Amino acid sequence: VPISPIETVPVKLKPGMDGPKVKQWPLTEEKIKALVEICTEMEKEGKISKIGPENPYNTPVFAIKKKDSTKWRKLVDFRELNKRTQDFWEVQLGIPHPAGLKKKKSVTVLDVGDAYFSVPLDEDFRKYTAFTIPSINNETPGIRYQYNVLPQGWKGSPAIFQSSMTKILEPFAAQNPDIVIYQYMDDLYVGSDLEIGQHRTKIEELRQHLLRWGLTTPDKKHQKEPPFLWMGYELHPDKWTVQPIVLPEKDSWTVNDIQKLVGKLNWASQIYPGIKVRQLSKLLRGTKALTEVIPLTEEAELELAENREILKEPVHGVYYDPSKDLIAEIQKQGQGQWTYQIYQEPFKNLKTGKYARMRGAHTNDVKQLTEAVQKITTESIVIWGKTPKFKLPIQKETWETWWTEYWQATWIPEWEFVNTPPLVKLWYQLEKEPIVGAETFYVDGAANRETKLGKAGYVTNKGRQKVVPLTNTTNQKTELQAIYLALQDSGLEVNIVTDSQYALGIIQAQPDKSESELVNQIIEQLIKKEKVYLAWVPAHKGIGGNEQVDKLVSA
Amino acid sequence: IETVPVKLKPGMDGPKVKQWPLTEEKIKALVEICTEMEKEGKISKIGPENPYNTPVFAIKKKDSTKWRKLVDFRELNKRTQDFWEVQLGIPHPAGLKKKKSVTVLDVGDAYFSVPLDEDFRKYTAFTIPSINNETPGIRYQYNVLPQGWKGSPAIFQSSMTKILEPFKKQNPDIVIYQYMDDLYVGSDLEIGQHRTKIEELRQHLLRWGLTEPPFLWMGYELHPDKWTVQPIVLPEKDSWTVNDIQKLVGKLNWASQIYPGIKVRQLSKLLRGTKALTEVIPLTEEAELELAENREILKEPVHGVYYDPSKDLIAEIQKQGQGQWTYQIYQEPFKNLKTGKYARMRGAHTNDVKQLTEAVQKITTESIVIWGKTPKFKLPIQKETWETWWTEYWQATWIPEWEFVNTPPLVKLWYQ
Ligand SMILES: CCOC(=O)c1cnn2cccc(C#CC3CC3)c12
Repeated sequence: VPISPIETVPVKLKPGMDGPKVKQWPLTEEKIKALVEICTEMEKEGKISKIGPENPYNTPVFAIKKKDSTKWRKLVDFRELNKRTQDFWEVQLGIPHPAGLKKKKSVTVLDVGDAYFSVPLDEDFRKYTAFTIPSINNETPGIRYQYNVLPQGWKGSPAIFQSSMTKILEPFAAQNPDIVIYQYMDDLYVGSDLEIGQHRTKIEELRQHLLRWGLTTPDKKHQKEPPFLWMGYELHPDKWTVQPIVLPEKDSWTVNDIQKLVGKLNWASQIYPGIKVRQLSKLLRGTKALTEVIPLTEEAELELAENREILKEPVHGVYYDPSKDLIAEIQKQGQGQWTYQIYQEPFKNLKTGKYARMRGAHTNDVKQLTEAVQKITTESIVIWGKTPKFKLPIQKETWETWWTEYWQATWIPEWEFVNTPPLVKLWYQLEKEPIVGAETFYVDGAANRETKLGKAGYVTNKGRQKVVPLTNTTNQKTELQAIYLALQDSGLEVNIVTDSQYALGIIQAQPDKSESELVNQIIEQLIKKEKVYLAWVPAHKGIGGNEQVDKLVSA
Repeated sequence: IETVPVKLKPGMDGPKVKQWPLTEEKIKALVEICTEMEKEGKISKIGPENPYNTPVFAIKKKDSTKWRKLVDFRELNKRTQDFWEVQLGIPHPAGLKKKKSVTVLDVGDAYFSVPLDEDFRKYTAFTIPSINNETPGIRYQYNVLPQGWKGSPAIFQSSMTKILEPFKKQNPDIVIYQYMDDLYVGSDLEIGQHRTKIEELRQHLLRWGLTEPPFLWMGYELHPDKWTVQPIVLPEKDSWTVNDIQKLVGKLNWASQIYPGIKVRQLSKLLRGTKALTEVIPLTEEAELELAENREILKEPVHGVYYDPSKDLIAEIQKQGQGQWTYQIYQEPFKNLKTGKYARMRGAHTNDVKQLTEAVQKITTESIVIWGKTPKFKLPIQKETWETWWTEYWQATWIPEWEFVNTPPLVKLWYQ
């Protein structure tokens, strides 16, 4: 029975660079005796070949003891050759998410670990894979060898293997559309939606198809049945979840102890609803000092204690059914926290997740909800190839007022309101025109940049005025303080005239929460008002009210 | 044919741009399109020894119910040599922007008949992604001139002038310009006869093509002699409120950065006190004087403004609400080369991003007709929202560059 030849992939070195010439380290006699035995068997299998002294390249080789078994293991240090090898199209960059796996009746895993060292290497590239087995007592030249197949640990071997395996599996998948095959390292995941009797028959057909290229896979019942242990998940036949993470308790948490926490909670948040990690991730700023056992925050242990009520009972996700709509629900959790669940029928989720607000100076809930929708949208297109329908905690009228008056263009895909508090709302809305019968407050601020001394205040049309002296302030700070005084001292409706482009830029961004306490105070004032018209005029232009309060403030 | 000496710029590697996620409908369409293209020899499968990549997606122009393949060659186009050995950039037809009826043709399919440099094909690599990474991405590289690449019109420029020589000699009043995959054709006659004599130009490519049939079916018809110019205009009122005079003084202060003789001393004099915003202020004839000179100053063009082909064109867009969008094209601040407004957009009365998106396309088309160059956009939209949705509404075969404005500009009201 002749074997079909696996077509070789032409591989070149990086332009200008040469191959490796790193010398060989001295090994003990038992290590050398073990390598000679290994390399003799590999040579009999065609994997490697003895080369003459005309090959001037070398790659260091080692021998490491296998666990339990007394038999040694061979290892080549291709690190230097991988630095001089061309770039490849890495195809294993993204792995499937379990939530996107379609419902299949029977799934089978095939181990093709032998095939990795059975894929030929480019004939013109083997000369750069040369390595040397040092001789006993260094009294004869080392046994020179070069690889004929894809060497374990070479930069291009993972990509060339999958590409070679894909070309082999193409005719079978084409002539078997009821068969879904997924390849990953030395594993073949073959599932189908038919009866088990027709499954193992088509499974056997795949074995003979692979035998044509000399690739044999175990026939006896594999020790890896649902659920699988694949990339941190548990792949049961009907459901999926993360590998159980018993996140531990600790008396004194350090930098590496909380980074072990931070990583492990974000992994569990894809199936466990309502996971929060920010207060724990808040303990990571500055340099990455491994000798710093930072104390804990009280607002990090009570939120930790909340992560346990979710991580106590096992929660599973279902698989994707393309015949039912895809839904995504969002909840506001506070302090820039959003959580989401993607599902198709009530009670059972496909996956969950969280979104953290971007580090910014000013923000509001509507912006944050929008960004989370875009995130869920991009992740859904990856996993399922379609945008889900959204259930959002925001009234249709609220969103309509927001997007029609927002200065930016903004949009969210098809969505419906879900009455699940806390509801995202507009806390204030400025007027488009001046308010008749409302007092007009002309405000201004000014600070001395040298002594940090400043003043802020207002003058109104009813003769009301105020000027407050300030210490440890700036021009920008007094401009905001002026507006705050006007809001603090006016009735329910008020017109405010300012010259501060700085303040307008903040307010026209329409925040509801700020890192600046002065902005937050302004916001609390705006919320209490009925109507607020904020007008801008240019400074130092002799504009009355503004000019007459510019002199009082810069006095 | 069979000869196209083309390489990369010295000191630059090929594009390695990541493919962004695609919906199921677009992946299937790209699979169908590319399967046929592979059979016609337009593209070939490639192995992992090709690391380069350029993103691809599908485009469904409302003119047809079939999908089109769009390759975003922006990164590649920056990295290929400038084709001056052919032409040092054919002088942009200034008669294009002085025409009443300019129509665009998609002559991109004509590029597919000319082969591409065998050593250059590796740089046109692209990936059809799979859903959920369930299968490796289907990878292809172009064998002929790709649609959207800068080198495709530059190489085809020798052949394109030969198919058009009889038509150009038959009508020297008609000026033809080519940008990327588009042919810009202008005429000054009736619309009913316009579409017929454009079909005369259309049938030159069919006779050359044969040497469903793939040729031209649609023509997006523009009228660049009926386009928007937006001068700075001041209100005309019989009674002015304090608020009215504040906004006017602010507008005039802003326009004084563009025009020199703009004075606001006498109008700010009207705001002599601390009055209520809605209080009507009578205009003193000395301030009415000052408003008159400013009005006449705004009638004249901007002083010392010019176009420089070495510098980049910048387009800023403002959202004005209720479908209105204002824009300015410039190179130096306050030296605008063109301003305009867009009142209504095709549908999208509930979709802001669709409106902005096709506003960007219109502004780019206008920029191509006037200067033969696309501008760099400053977009009033969060990056994550734009990047998520602009491909769903795109139509043009080219793609410009853009940045994102995250601070609300104060000058929105002055262009309104
Ligand atoms: C043929 C791939 O198998 C499926 O599409 C599938 C369907 N149901 N199901 C249940 C458990 C495990 C897998 C899996 C897998 C591969 C590792 C990704 C699975």
